[PDB]
Amino acid sequence: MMVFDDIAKRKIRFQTRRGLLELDLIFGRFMEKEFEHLSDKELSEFSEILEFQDQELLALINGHSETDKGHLIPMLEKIRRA
Repeated sequence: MMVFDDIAKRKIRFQTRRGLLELDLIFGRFMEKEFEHLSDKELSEFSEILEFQDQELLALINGHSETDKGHLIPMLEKIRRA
């Protein structure tokens, strides 16, 4: 229901990081670039995309996995961007 607090902050990260170095690097700037602009509301979506694993995420961008949510369609564009 559109939530976000000091927790979401650590959450965003606590969620990221996995068995993907490159993916671990991306987040570094990706977030600092996105998460920085990503407003509380937006941060809500990030969790939706982040929810996915590192592999899936990467593959996703590559066009491997799929997304059963149109709320990420946009987030992917922006996110995938950074």
